[PDB]
Amino acid sequence: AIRKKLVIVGDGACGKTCLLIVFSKDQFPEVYVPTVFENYVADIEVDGKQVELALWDTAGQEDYDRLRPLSYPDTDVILMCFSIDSPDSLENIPEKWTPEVKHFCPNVPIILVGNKKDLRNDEHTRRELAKMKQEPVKPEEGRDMANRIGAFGYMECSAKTKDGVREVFEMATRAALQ
Amino acid sequence: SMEMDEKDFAADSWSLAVDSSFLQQHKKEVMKQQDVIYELIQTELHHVRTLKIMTRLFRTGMLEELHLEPGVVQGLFPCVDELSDIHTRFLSQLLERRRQALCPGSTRNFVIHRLGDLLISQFSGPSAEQMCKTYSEFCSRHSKALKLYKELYARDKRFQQFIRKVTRPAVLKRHGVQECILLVTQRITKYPLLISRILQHSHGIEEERQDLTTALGLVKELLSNVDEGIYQLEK
Ligand SMILES: CC(=O)Nc1cccc2cc[nH]c12
Repeated sequence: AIRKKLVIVGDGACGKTCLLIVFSKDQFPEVYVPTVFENYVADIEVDGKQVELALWDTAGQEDYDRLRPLSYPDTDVILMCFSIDSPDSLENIPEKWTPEVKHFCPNVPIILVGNKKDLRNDEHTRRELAKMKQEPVKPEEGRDMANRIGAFGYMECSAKTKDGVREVFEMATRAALQ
Repeated sequence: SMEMDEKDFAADSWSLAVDSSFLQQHKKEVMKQQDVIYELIQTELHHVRTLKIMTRLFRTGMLEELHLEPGVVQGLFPCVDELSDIHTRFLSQLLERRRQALCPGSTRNFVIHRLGDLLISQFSGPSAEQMCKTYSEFCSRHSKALKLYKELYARDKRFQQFIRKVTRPAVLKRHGVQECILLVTQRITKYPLLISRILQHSHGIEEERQDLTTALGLVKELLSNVDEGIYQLEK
């Protein structure tokens, strides 16, 4: 088993902590959803290859520009997260997170991940967004953003229903192996 | 870590740690507050355990088994004794606050009503100045500790065999040398997340809401100070 390091980046409300928790437990917590994620080393077998995937979160470091890059050394794959119920978090991807990840992690593949894809069918989400002249992120907007920033690929998931979560992490493992 | 505290913090939440007949006696708002307080102590116990692996297993193990150049071990584990002192003291106060709150006849049923006062004390005065100074030093030496570790692992067979040996148990899976360093660096930015969610569920007693709001402002002032005092050292 080879050792690979994954770092998840994105705005505070992008659901990155929830995505790591649901993957590491292989379950959406039924009694309590933890506030924080420490680290985790997943035993993953993708396309016949066994890999140890150490998982890291950047939550809490969004305001500390000198502390935050200390999470980047030796990263093999970056998950760049945005929330489908938040078009403003998608707009911050090319001008804030992408130049930072390219400077500190040159030649590291980035997977652009659209989180909370369940909220694209939420009536409360669609109503709250319409009051600010907005709507949930469409799949083509996510793909066009992933194309614009030169991402390895574009993926969507729902940490709440577990849909697409295993696939994102098996793809990240494959990306880390190239 | 000691079996006593490991068992008191083995459950996934406060609602699962206490007896269900005790849980049934409390309002949902109290349970929500207590679950987040339990997570703060549980992660503080884990952070102190991480610092003990760095000082007793890694640092001391290298001093007693290897023939490393003087000052090399210090460069791999900067400020670990100072950090271990700061956090073992804070953990002791958190565990004592829980112990005083236990019901008679019980080693698991408790409700912590006052945490803000404890948090203001840790994040103000001399203790805050010692955390600011120690984290500004630690995080400035972070990159050099990693580079030095990678240099020794690839060039020294004895260092490689020492590392492979002391990190072989399953309990150390997510606790290698580089993992311990990043776990320590990331700890300070977890506090505002934990305190803000405790504050979200502590509006019942106005004194407590005010104390938690002050504690949150102090942790953020500390974080901004540590962030401003950092500059990576290069070897
Ligand atoms: C920004 C980014 O994703 N860069 C990158 C690095 C290494 C491989 C790939 C494959 C697509 N993109 C790659």
